[PDB]
Amino acid sequence: RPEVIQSHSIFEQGPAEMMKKKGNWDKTVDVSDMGPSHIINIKKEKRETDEETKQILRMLPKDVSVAELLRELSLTKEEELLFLQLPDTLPGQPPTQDIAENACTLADLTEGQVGKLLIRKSGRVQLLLGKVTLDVTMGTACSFLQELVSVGLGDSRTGEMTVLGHVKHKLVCSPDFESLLDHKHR
Amino acid sequence: DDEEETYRLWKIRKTIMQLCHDRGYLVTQDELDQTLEEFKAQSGDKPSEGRPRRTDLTVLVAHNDDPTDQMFVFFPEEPKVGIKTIKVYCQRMQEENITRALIVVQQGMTPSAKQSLVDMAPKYILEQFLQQELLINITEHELVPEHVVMTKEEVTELLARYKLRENQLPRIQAGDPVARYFGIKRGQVVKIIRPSETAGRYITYRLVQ
Amino acid sequence: ETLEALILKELSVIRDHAGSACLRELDKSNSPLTMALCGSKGSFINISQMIACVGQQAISGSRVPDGFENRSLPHFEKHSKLPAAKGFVANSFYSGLTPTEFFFHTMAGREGLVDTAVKTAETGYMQRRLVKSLEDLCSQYDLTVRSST
Amino acid sequence: ADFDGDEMNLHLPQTEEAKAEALVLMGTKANLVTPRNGEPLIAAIQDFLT
Amino acid sequence: CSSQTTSNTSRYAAALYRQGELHLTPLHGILQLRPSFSYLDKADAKHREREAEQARQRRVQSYEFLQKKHAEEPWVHLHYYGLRDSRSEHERQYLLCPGSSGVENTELVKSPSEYLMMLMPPS
Amino acid sequence: VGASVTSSTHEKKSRTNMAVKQGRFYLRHNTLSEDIPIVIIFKAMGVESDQEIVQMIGTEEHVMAAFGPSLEECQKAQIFTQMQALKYIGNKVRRQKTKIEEARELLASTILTHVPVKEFNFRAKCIYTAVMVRRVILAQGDNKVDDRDYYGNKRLELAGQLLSLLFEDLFKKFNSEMKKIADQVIPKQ
Amino acid sequence: VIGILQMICKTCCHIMLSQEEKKQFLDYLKRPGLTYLQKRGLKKKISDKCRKKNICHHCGAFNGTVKKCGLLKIIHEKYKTNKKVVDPIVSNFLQSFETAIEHNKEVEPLLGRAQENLNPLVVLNLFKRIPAEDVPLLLMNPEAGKPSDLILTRLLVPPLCIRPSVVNEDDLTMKLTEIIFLNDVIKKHRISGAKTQMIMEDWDFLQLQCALYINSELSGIPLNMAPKKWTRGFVQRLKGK
Amino acid sequence: YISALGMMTRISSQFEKTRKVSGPRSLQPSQWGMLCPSDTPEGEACGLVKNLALMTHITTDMEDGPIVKLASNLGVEDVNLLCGEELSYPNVFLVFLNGNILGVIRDHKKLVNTFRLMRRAGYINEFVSISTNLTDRCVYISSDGGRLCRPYIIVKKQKPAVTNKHMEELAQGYRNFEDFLHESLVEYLDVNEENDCNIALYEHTINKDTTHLEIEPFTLLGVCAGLIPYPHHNQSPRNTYQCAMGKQAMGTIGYNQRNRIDTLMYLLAYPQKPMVKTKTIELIEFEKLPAGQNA
Amino acid sequence: RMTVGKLIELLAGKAGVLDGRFHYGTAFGGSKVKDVCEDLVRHGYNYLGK
Amino acid sequence: MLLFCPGCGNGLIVEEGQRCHRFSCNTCPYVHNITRKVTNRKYPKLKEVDDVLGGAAAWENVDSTAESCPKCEHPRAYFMQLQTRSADEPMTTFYKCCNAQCGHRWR
Amino acid sequence: TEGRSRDGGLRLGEMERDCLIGYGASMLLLERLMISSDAFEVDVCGQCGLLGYSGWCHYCKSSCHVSSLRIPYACKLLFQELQSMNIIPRLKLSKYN
Amino acid sequence: PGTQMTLKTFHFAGVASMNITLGVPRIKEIINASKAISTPIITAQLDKDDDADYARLVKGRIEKTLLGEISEYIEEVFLPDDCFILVKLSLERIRLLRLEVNAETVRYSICTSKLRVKPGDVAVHGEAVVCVTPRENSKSSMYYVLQFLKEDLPKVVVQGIPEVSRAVIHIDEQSGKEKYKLLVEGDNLRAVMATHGVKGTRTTSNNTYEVEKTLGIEAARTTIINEIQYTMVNHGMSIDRRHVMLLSDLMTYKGEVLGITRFGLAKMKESVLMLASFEKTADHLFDAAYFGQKDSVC
Ligand SMILES: [Mg+2]
Ligand SMILES: [Zn+2]
Ligand SMILES: [Zn+2]
Ligand SMILES: [Zn+2]
Repeated sequence: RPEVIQSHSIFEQGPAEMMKKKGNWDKTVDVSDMGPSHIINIKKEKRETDEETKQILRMLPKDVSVAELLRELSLTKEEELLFLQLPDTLPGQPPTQDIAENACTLADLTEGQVGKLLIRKSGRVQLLLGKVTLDVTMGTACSFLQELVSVGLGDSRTGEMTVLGHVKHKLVCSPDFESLLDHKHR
Repeated sequence: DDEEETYRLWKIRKTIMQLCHDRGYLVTQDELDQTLEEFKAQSGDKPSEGRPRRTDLTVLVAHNDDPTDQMFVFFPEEPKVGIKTIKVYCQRMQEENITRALIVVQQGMTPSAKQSLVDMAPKYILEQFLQQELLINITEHELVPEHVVMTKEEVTELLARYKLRENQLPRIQAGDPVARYFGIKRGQVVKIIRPSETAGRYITYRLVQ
Repeated sequence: ETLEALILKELSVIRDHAGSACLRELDKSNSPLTMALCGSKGSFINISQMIACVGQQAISGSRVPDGFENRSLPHFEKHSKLPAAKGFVANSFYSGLTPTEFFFHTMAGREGLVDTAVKTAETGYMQRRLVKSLEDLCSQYDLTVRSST
Repeated sequence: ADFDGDEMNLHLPQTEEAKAEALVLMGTKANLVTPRNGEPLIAAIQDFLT
Repeated sequence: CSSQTTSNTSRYAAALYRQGELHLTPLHGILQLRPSFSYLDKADAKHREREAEQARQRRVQSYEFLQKKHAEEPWVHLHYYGLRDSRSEHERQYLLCPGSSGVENTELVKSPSEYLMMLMPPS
Repeated sequence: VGASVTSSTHEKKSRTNMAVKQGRFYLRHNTLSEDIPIVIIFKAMGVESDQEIVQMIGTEEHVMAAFGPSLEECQKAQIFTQMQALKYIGNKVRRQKTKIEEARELLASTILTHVPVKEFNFRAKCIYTAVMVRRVILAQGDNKVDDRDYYGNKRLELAGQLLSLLFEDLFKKFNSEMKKIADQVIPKQ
Repeated sequence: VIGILQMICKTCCHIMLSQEEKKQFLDYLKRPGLTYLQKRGLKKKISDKCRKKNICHHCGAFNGTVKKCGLLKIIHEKYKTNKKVVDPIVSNFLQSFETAIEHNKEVEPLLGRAQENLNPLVVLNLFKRIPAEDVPLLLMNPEAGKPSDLILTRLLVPPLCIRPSVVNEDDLTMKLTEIIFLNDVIKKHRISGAKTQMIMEDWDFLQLQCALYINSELSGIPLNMAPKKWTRGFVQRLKGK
Repeated sequence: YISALGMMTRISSQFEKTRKVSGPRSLQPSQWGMLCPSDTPEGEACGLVKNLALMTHITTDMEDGPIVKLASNLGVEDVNLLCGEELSYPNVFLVFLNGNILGVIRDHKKLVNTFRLMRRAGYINEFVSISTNLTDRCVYISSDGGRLCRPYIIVKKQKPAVTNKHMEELAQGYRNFEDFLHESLVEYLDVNEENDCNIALYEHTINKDTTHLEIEPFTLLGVCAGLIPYPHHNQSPRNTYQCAMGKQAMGTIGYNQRNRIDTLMYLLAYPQKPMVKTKTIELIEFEKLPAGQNA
Repeated sequence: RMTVGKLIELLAGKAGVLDGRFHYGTAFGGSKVKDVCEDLVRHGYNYLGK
Repeated sequence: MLLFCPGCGNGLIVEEGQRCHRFSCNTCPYVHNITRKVTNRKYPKLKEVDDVLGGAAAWENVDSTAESCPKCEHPRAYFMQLQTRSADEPMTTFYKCCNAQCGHRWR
Repeated sequence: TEGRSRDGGLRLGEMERDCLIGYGASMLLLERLMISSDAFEVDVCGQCGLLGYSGWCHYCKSSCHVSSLRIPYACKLLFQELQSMNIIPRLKLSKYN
Repeated sequence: PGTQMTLKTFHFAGVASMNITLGVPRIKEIINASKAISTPIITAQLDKDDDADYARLVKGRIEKTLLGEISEYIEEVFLPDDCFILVKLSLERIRLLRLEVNAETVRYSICTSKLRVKPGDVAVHGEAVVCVTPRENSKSSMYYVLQFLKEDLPKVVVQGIPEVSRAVIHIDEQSGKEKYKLLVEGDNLRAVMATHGVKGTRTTSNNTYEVEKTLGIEAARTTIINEIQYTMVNHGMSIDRRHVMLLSDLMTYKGEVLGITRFGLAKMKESVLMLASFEKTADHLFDAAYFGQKDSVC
């Protein structure tokens, strides 16, 4: 091992370093795309973060309920799948179900128009439902795959399964508590 | 580089030579005040100089009492001195017919030779110093009062004065850096002259164990 | 730290000058002044605190650390750094302290009591070891000093 | 001492040798100066200085 | 393999967007899927086989008891149809419930003063 | 640095820790023989997917950069299935089908007990442990140690709350003796 | 006791040294002004210089390391197998367990754990034969005593003047009473010719009580007979604030 | 008398002088208005034995039923419906109840506001506290008893909730304390919740932000320390020593003191009541059983 | 010791006795020395106690 | 930076067993050959280079310009600077003065 | 004794013991700590160097080599317990010239 | 005086930094003469103080400097045929540091305790970049060993003398003459004076053990006295020098420095009863009887 060393500190050529590098790592052999060596560009590995699954190329944004629904209506007009959550109990009451105060669930109502959604100035969003209104808020974001499916139990021995589409967004409902207290003081 | 190593070589030569003078061996004053440029004049640059030989010195003799008593100074090159090298040194010593010799190590020296370094012969003894230590002569350090060795008659008179038995005096360890500097053996005595807070001085004596 | 160094320097300047001013105003034949000058009881700090201004309270030689999240007490804004919030005191003992100054003052004061309590044991242990180690020696008639041996 | 309610011990030796020894080495008149550095301890205190 | 998330799925709803109108459907269940790893266990089992007045009952708390309980229920096999299949678009029609655009719903008669006391019953 | 929780409820007081002795994270509790690398516990609960672990802990560059080392040792080990991890913990069980179920039950009922679990669906317990790791890793960014003097973390007992326990104990003891006497007397006397 | 039994040859109860070395140490001990700290230093020196010798130069006997095999239990590692060539001594020793292996099947798996165990009778009857000239090398003042009195077989009892009528009686009185009680029962019960295992267990319990009669601070006792309260041993009343 | 009364409020400590750590002895700003600043025994116990302030409360265990039910509606999201990556965003917050995890929420601010509005109205027991923590992105809820409380006047839009009319009504005897609690005029806070407030010490210092207001600052000091006149004109140790020396004065014990037989009892022949008295002296009736003579 | 608390107590007491008033010494409050001084001078003692 | 299998979500290692190095899984036969280059490391760790050139070291790093003190301005404290911790971590500049019997060293 | 209900008498704690050494006095601390605290007398047999009683050495069955000596009681108690542990201090004495 | 200690503030020589042990803990640490102590300080004098020659740089030549920023970026170099590990140098910035490190010096530095990486395994392609080649060790080691090979930027083991740190401001008021000095935090006295270019003869340390080991007992006792007198004066009380002179004279008379501890006392003193009177009272007796020693009473 060499003991006598004379170091250097005069300004070196940065381009010389960059060219040394270039000659050391830029001698591409990517033309070796042989049979055992193809890679499907859709079949890469992935990042720890879904939002940036782009470590090698070929060579989430903030939003609000009013903006998303306005975008949905305006820039496109096809059909979308939405997943949403309601308050534990709906404002209605059981429809002649002979009742413990069982919660009025969506599953226990007849079909047809159930209400309206209203968007106000300043972008505030509410849901009109009978004599009351429920608040709506954009849920926690999602980045991993969610698939909507319908399971057909056509027979006790076997059935059928057909896909319907993927889910992109979530919505959260809420009671407007302060409105309830203002309507009914305590 | 090749300038710092030469500076080291000049410094170690200066300090070791000072120690030789202090122990009282033969030495020439003109070499005491040898300059670094003088060292370059008398010895070439580091790349042209050979460590294991160039500095070897044996001119000093005990002219103080016996000019015929030659002494030898060696400077190995390897970071850790090996058994074969000390065997070469000991055969060269036997050829020269001397009693003792000094060895300067760069970084260390092998454990088997560590063990051998105590039992070569009753008539022969060897003394090893680190390059790092020798770089500075402790005798000149501000925190080291002057030590002086004295003859047996002086200790006789001293022990007679205070009515003491020799084993009552304060001790000084054999491995003490100053004790190593003076190369004194067990059972000798050392005078110290502590520089007072004022013009006065206090004398105290220590025994080497 | 620079800001701390500046603030403490400025607060210290405040207390010195105010106290100075009071001693100029102070009349001869005053009692505290008389007791201070001859040194029987007091010091010029005490007559300054009673009359002019109680200085910056210090805990471990530093301003009072935050106790809640990013403040000393809820009565002050988050990350507040004005002198009053970090423990300075502006009222004298003659004119009385306010609730927040009084609390900070107590915080500083209790450290003295705690220190005196802690001192008890360690110092005695040191002394006991030391006198034990040294007790034997004596000064002989020869002017030497010798152990028992 | 501080006269705010402290207490103090008293001993009486039972020999003539010990009497003489306590008076000579330990007396007050022979202990005006502390051995740490030789300064006087037994001096006037508050309200005599004033 | 699938792992269930929650027992009650009433409060959740799936809705499909359409221009000027929204259609909602209750979910029968939400489930989460994972890649299976049991084949390593099968390999390990193959390697192993190649190598070679009762006390108060507490089985209610033992894992294999639940495994046995699940094992009682028979399997069913399902035919599959991907989203590319127009069968999916045929099934899609079921989402848009027919009816008049403006309907006065019979239910939801409770006024807000009531609504507070149903979702917050007396303590 | 390290983290711990005093998991205490009406039944018993228990306590779990974490260690960063080497840089890799280990889980440590008194009834096992020695501390165990954390990824093993995670797999044993049923989060075997490495992606699932790293997503659970976090996505930001420094957090998983620092977390990285705590799994290499595991892939040196052959712990690739829930069964393998559970067997390993079984071998490390200590006492004052042992190989399989005893470890499963011990995990489910004695580790972070205050977190409830019923059907062996450990998901709630996984999330909690993931929070516990993220706290300690990020705690090294700034030395904001939780001072134990903040009076928000103190609780005061009282006369009744004390005497409740003592009567509890005495009543249990009274019943157990009645039980003991009942067994001894009737069948033989 | 363990120091000395590690410095003694079991075959012939001699100190394992060469004559030149023996003379060298004897010269060291001759030196005048021997000091207590020097005694400690030379105790360490002799321990180090004699532990190196693995065979008895006087009779060629190979002896193993003696080690504390358990709490208040000592064993001699003479009959130890080694990773190197199997020693003839262990080769002849191990083969002697044939009858035990035949009768009981747990002997064979642990036939190699059989070593030379040491007990007060064996030890005492070994040191009673020690030549006198070895005693000074063992840092024993022969006027102070001899190795046989080092192992105890008889105990004093302190005079009443140091124990009050009420500590009801002092722990010492209770300790002495329980020791004698055990002594009487064990003698008559061994005269009854009972089982081996529990006779020696009584022996161990006796030894344990004697140990506690000196020192009350021992904490190695198993759980199932661990003491449940503090008691004052001699060291407790001599030491402490 | 002061000795017996003071003792009832004494607080011990489990640390029990094990060793020196320079820890609990120091006074901490988190005691503000819960424990007396001056009343701590001198000596080695300094800072390990403490006493309560004049106006304080201790809480007890609650139902835990309604609290989770309410939370389940305000948009708390269940953990087990989502994967692990969600904890990493800068906009979700973890909701804890009694140190047990409850769910993931977005827009925490709205949840806290509604919860506080709900508690004031009366649907959640007043001794339930909810506070936010920004650094770790969590919001805590607790219901276990044993923690400490204080009543503060509410402040909204730079005006106090309580008005002169109310004080006249209370003086006339129309209303009582519980009324102020129900009308959402005053509410209990704790150490964990007052970390997220801005108390106003007096009227003049109210500003845009302040949410609450102190009922009376002089209620910081405990019972024993109420005896000092002008306690805020003294150096601090001088206040501490008096607390630990008014426990020993010789006074009167009670009206049955003549019938009692007791191990040791000191009475004072001709006691007198003070001529400069605190208000606490009135509240604890001290001047009915005096302990000194005007020199 | 800086117990200005006691120097105020004595003045307030003195001014209270001379007209049957009890005074207050509340923490962070109490009668102000300013007003008490005027009440002394109404009775003829020096307005600062000495 | 970590790599994981699309097929099984587990960490990927790099190996060579053919003409070209590949990322591969140790649980499933997924493999991805690396025909090109990537530019992000794990930021490795070696300790502080303090005294490799201690004392009166090589003279090649002489420089012309230097600052001066505000007090005495004697001729001997020519500039130096140094670094704090790591590649993305900052640098720090200090000024130190050493004749005798003092302690001066500015930041 | 110690208490005030019982009789008392204060303690010469170890700090005072150093104080008395410090001045350089010698009879004072002897008096304070042996004459007036636990003064006591015993006898010993010079031949065997161990204590006996009443000028009769029970060990030696003789009365010739016996002698009397003054010694603090606590020290005597120390010799007994140490002998009780078989740690025999065989003390050696001579004329007091 | 230790009893009189009040633990006064603003003892940081007027800069609120350089936190060295002081007070009763400091006196304790001297008396115990522990071979290891907290917050050691060493000091040196070069030749001259102020502005523009021969003095400053040496400080950067010996204090803490991580490999760190000398590489502006650290990034991978994979290539289908193989991969290696490379480090860039910030040469322009190194001249800003003006420490004389360079590609060859670091190349010499590596292979020191670094998994026996051979010189051939490391190559220099330019003064700005150096690279190292992986290898398999087979001791829990494979081709993927890279992860453990990540041993280059802040912390594994390094070239130079370790156990050094940084010192800070200490101004003076006595401007009548120009006087300035270099402080060093660390516990290696021997090497720091062994450096080329330093007035070694006037270097000092506050580590009592270090001076003894390197200079001798006379140097040791002079440090003991200096430290006690210094510590005492800072706290404001006064002790005549003769008292400390005797303390150090006793502490350092047997040949080596001995702390006033149970171990030390047992070393110096011999009496069985005295030792049993102070500490470890329950152990010596059995030993003493074992040696059968006879003791005087003096
Ligand atoms: Mg007093
Ligand atoms: Zn033999
Ligand atoms: Zn895999
Ligand atoms: Zn006799």
